Amino acid sequence: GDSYHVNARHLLYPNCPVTRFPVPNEKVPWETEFLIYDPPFYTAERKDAAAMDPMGDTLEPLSTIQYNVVDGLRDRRSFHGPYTVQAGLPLNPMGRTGLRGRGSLSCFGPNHTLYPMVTRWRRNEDGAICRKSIKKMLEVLVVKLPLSEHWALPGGSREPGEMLPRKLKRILRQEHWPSFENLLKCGMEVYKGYMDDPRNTDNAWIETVAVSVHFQDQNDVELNRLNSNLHACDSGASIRWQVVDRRIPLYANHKTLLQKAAAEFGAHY
Amino acid sequence: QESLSSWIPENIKKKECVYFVESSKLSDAGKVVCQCGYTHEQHLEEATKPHTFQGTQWDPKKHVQEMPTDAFGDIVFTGLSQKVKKYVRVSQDTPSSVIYHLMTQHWGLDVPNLLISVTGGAKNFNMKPRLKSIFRRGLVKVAQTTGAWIITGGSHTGVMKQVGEAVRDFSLSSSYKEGELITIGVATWGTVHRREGLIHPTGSFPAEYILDEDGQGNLTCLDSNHSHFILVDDGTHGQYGVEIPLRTRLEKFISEQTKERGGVAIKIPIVCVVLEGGPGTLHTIDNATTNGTPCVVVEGSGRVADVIAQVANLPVSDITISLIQQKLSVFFQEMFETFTESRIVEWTKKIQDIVRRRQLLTVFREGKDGQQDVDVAILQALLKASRSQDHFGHENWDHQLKLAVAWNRVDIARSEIFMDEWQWKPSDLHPTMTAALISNKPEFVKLFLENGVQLKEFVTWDTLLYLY
Amino acid sequence: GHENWDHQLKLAVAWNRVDIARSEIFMDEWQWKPSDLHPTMTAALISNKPEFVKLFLENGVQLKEFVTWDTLLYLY
Ligand SMILES: Nc1c2nc(Br)n3c2nc[n+]1[C@@H]1O[C@H](COP(=O)(O)OP(=O)(O)OC[C@H]2O[C@@H]3[C@H](O)[C@@H]2O)[C@@H](O)[C@H]1O
Repeated sequence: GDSYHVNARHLLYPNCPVTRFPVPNEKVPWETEFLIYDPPFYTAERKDAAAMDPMGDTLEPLSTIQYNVVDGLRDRRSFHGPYTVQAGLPLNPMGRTGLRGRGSLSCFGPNHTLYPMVTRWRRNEDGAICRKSIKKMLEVLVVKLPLSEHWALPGGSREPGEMLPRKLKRILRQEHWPSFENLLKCGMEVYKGYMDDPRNTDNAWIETVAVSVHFQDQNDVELNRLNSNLHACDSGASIRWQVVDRRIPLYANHKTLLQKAAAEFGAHY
Repeated sequence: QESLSSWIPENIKKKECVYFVESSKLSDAGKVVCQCGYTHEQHLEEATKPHTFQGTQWDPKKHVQEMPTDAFGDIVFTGLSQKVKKYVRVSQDTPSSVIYHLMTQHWGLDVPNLLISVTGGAKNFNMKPRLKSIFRRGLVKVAQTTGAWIITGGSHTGVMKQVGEAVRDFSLSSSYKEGELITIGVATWGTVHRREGLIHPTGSFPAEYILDEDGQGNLTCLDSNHSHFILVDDGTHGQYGVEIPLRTRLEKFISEQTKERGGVAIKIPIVCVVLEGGPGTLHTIDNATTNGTPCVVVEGSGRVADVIAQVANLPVSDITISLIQQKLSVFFQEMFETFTESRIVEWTKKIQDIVRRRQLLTVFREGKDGQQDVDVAILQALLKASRSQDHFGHENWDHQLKLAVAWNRVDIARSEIFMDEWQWKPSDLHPTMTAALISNKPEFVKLFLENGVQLKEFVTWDTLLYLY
Repeated sequence: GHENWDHQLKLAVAWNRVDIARSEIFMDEWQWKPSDLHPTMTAALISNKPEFVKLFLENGVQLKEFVTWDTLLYLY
């Protein structure tokens, strides 16, 4: 199977009763000839307002923002490379999605968000690291919202830069202590760039930063402060640690992050 | 039982450390380790003393000392079965006659007719179902009909688990003689997960042992289906393989003892059946074939087994280093990437020395040809190995008959011993017949009467006094 | 967790047929303690299914440890 964005090519775009054009694996990349490509032009109704981009109907000359550069409050520049622009509209760098317009994303091009992951070891009753057949066990702190039916990483939209730690964790972690954890959020990076999503059009896609904060010792240290920063539920259902596995019940694309995360430490899968 | 309870600490010794020298590399969550780090800041059960010097680089036999042993007794698994399993703790170096005396006299075991020593991969693995069923049924069948000891590692992982499941299948059947299938397991005292509950001096006669799979470190748990346990001790917690120098000595001491029933007397034969394996399994196969012990290697489901199963048919000079490395890469495929190029010359040299002894090795060839059963294959391999021995005169064809009458089964002696190429006089058939007359074996009497012994010439006066 | 290998057993005991649970659920790769086999056994005891009782008795549940006071009130 060729590594394509099959979750974006997925039919029946979420929360909008529209269908997209059938794009098979030969048809996906922009280089190959595909003449009958007729992607419908569709944007969400709430994409003509404020903060979010007014380029939903960008046949008008309202499309005047700077492309692959930080155009003011929206740092519209890709982590992957300089994206090609046609008729004042960006194209998806990975291939055809079969759906034109803005969709449900904020702005054109990439939409920069953040997903941080906290990893720790799994100790037994004595306090030594538990093991599968060759590798070891990892535990990660994940959160379930009451209206998602899917456990997810604690990462939100990076509309602010350094407050996106707090914006992901305003209902979850804290207010004052959240800035203290944002000070400690400078860790090690794993993967940055394009990420698969069902809310991806030909013009709007999601690029992300994957930082990995880790706890080595499982005794008394920073973790007691992370457990002491628990003001867990303001508008969320539950939040807890969870042991890693391939059959980990999570959001669909986020497992693709963890398959890149467990390679950085040597866990099992 | 009280006489056993007196006898065991007077005769058996154990090792323990007395000197605390702290280690450079701190262990995972047990950072204080005094070069063994058993359970204290100091790897000792003695007074904290300067000992007139601080000897760095503590020499193992010069540091540790022997003492009476406390861990002996009987054990039960908490909630898995209701039978009892005997177990004992021994030192690293004991005379094997002491262990044999403990096994035969006080534990209550008769002398075995056959000694099967199964070895395989300690890492867990999976196998084809039909070959699994054939392997279980054949091993259970031969160890039942012979009355043979099965000696293995006493761990829950790997091939020892499969032997345990075969024994558990026979105990699920449980038709007759449940005490026929005895299996001993020899394991290191250090790598036992819940060993602290076992330690109780002067007899821990009911000892409840809990187990939790996957809730353990590098050290592992005991298997449950084994019947007897011998736990060798060096006094070192973080180590593997202390049982390997003791297992070969114990098996080689058993393999000279003579079990004599009736008129005939034999020496106990030893065979090893090997599975998937590793480097230590290949070293064990080479060490066995140097001494003369026959080996049976099962084709399929193995790394080291299916190396030998393929390379066995080709001649010795045709085996080359590149061929060995190429077949190593297709079978290992991860360790082969981690393997160096300096070990593969050692491996092809060992494989050439192993296949050079064409007689002592036998490959299973499951399904294809000669695959009647595992039991007849093991018996045929053992009888071929006894046939290949050097002999003056025709004592070998007599010795195979005494072996086949010592085992109860008659189809083996019919199939190959009486088939061809001995040209024996019936008078020489006389002394085994007496044994077949004494031990109530009518089938062997029928076979010898068919093969030509005359009962009028056989029964004389002195043999009538001997039979009465 | 290991709720899936429990759920397949509850499904296979909900259907009357026993060869399916013998063929694949108990064949390999669960490593279960017998205590966790306890609550389905009660159901197999109630609905008059002796074959599942024979299978669980073969697979290792101890009847002395299983029958306690509160489960005796529940069975009555
Ligand atoms: N009894 C054990 C044993 N128990 C454990 Br937990 N290990 C063991 N290694 C060797 N043996 C004995 O040695 C024989 C040959 O073992 P092999 O060469 O096939 O082992 P590999 O698969 O290469 O290593 C498996 C891992 O488990 C560890 C090892 O230290 C190693 O880290 C076995 O039949 C057995 O009798």
